[PDB]
Amino acid sequence: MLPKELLDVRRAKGRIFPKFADERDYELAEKVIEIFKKGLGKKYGNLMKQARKLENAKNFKKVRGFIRVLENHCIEKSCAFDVDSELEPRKVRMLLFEHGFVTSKKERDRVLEYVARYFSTTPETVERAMYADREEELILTKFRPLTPDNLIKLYNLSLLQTTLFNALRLTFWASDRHKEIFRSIKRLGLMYELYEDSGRLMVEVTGAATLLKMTRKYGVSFAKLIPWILRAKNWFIRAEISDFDRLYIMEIDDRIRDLFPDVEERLSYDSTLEEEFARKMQMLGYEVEREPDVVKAGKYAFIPDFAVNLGDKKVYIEIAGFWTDEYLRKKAEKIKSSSIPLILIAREDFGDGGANVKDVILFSRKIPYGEVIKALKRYKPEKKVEGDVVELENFAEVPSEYVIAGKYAVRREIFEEIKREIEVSNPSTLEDIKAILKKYGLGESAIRAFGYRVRWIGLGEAVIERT
Amino acid sequence: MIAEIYYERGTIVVKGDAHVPHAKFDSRSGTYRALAFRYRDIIEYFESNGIEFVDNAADPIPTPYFDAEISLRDYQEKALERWLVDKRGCIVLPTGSGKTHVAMAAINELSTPTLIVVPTLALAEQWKERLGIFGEEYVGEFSGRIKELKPLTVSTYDSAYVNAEKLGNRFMLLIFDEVHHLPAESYVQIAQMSIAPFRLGLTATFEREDGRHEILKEVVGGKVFELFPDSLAGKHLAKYTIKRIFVPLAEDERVEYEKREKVYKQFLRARGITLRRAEDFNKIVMASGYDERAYEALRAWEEARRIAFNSKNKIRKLREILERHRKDKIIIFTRHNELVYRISKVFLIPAITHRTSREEREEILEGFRTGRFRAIVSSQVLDEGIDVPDANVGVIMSGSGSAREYIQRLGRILRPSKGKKEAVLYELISRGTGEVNTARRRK
Ligand SMILES: [Cl-]
Ligand SMILES: [Cl-]
Repeated sequence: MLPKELLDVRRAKGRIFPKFADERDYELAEKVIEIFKKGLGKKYGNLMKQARKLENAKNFKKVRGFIRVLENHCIEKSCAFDVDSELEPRKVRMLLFEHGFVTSKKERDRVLEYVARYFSTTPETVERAMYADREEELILTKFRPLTPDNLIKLYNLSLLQTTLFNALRLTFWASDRHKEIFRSIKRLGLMYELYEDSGRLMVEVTGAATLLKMTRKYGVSFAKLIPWILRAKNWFIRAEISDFDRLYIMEIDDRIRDLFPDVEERLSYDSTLEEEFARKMQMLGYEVEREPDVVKAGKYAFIPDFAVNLGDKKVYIEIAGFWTDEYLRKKAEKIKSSSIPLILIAREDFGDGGANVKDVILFSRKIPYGEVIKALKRYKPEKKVEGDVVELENFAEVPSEYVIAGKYAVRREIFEEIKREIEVSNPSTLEDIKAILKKYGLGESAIRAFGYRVRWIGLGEAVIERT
Repeated sequence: MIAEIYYERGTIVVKGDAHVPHAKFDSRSGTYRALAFRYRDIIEYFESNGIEFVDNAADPIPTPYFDAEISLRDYQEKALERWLVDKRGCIVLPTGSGKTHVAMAAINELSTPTLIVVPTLALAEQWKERLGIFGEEYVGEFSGRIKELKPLTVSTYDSAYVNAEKLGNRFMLLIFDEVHHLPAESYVQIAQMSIAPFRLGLTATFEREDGRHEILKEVVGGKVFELFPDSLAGKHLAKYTIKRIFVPLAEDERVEYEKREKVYKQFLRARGITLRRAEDFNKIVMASGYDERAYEALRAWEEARRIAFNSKNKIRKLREILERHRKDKIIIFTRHNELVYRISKVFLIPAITHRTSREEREEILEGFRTGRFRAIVSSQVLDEGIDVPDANVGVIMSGSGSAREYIQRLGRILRPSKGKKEAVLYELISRGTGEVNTARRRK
């Protein structure tokens, strides 16, 4: 949220620690809030200007970071503005832009006088109205008060999460709130790998943030995970950030919980990227029983998203969004090693196209609910070791269905030889095809495949006898 | 009582400082001297460690400001960028007009006295014909046939070698065509004896030829970009060229810039730091902290960069480009929102910033998709998320490689116009104010 240029960090030998703000900084934060409070009716750019005159050599990194964060909050959440014009700026500018583009003062005046005539006004009023709904030209009407502790805590949260936006990968641990933090990971859909290592009963989680493709898209959802993390009672976070020749490492702790705002579960204005788990659990509900609300893991830890109920065992499925070739190969070798079902379906139209997986891969498109359904229908429940069904197969147990047939199966080559022998020998009788076929593997109910149907052409029907 | 360097017979002799690098004391002379090609390292020493000095070594041939708009292919532009990092090093290219063009663009950009050096007098005539684009007034040849000292002089290794002394201190840019000829013990004296800070070698060979590629890095610099014909014959040639325009600062703008320029530059060399990229000054001033005048430095630098990007001249140059393309579709791109809105106000072009709503964003792009708006100015459209409608012409106000990849992305969406062969991606680069040199009336 806070720009990487205006980043106030201490540069250590091999570490990096964000110089957070605290109650030592109350007095300032109050001063920058007061001129927004006292400057209602003032052009929002002029308040921005005043707030930045409070800038000097010692405070500039944070008095600027304050103005930025308050600005965002005021704009996005806690303020209401008036446009200082009688004209709607979108209307003015679209009529202007619809009259071509101008490359001279003369034709520029022509279109202005043309638009001014339309809006029953002067050209200067049209030139003012054009971008009058720009933040800095807006008139501040309602600023709701912020307590300077609030602003400081926000500054620390954005300053924390903008450092993390620039990092390559980060690993943390949380005491409480595993499930909803997990659910936040999945809807955000960043590539993960959870490990029960360097600890006991402690799930350690890792995730990358500095990618080659779509680096900002998931760079901006990566920092959207951190308030859920900071929402537990205890957490130990370390990250690996680098843009130099070498890397720096930071580590923040739950003892800094007093520096960041309290944020209960927001959970608003979305389907939570669970399009399939919410609508196509119903498409799969017609075929088998399913449970989108799943929590599972094996010897190592993998986050499922859906579950397929088979009687012998269940099939886990994961529907994460983000992916990369090098980043998928690690998560993929684990699913086969532990022999866990772990059905995986990615977005082949959103990420970059590299080399699809040899054994287990799923592609996606505009409507890919089938492209992965082709590989997924092959749940393959314990299909690696299969015995011979030629004989045995509970023969002692029950021969109730053991009346089908008697002996071995024919070979395609031999089958092709008998077919070739049958196409040319010219049979027309049952007693004529029976002898040609009895020479090699006799059997009556064995003209199943030769295209012949035996037919009693006489008067009446075919009799039977007891054996 | 002041340090001074002067030029003599292919060497620089320095008087007034003894820590000057690569200098060696000639007991016969009583003064320190080094090979003339140590010019940079010596000039760098005096300005990094703040020793004021006189320069009686350099006597450049007066050279204008070249604003030829040399059209480059994408990978040729890529080649130019990688060279300009050091402005000293070597390139290999598949074709030979590609080599020249890159050399042609670099000469255009640097606008200093330039000496091309080729093996044969046939090539010498081909270079100097190609260099006609900058005006034959400024092209010349210095070989056996004729000896004339123009801003763009072409010569052969053979005649340059015989004349390494008289040619040492008179050009700022040094171009070697088929550069692998240079490592002969005679031809290296050409390089070793000219003060020319900027050095470009053009070739197509490999890095395993008798181990003499070792002496190149010392005297011209090592490879910065490689592309052999086989990597060209496997990919389709993109349908657009990337021309570079050089826009001077106006006089008053150059007045104020040099002010703020002096304060930040004086503070940085007072520190004596070597900044890799100017963006690291946004961050070096924060992490180091513990400094009162570093704010005043940042404030001047920030003030300086702002004077440079809002150049009144760059919008006038954009005005000229727009008249030139009244019939085509155009996407202008900078990274500065104030400039995006300024371009929009001046030329009545739809703007798309990150503060633009998804409604008006999609309106603009659909109206650019149809014929409703012939142009867009924007700082977002080159993002990986949204797909831009096709266009015939791109402009990059920024010109710089802060975000180099944008030049690639802006090319991706360009397509030739009905009636023309290929598209164009201008890029506007802020260079000088005037007053480069004299009229070459000496001798
Ligand atoms: Cl000597
Ligand atoms: Cl002189």
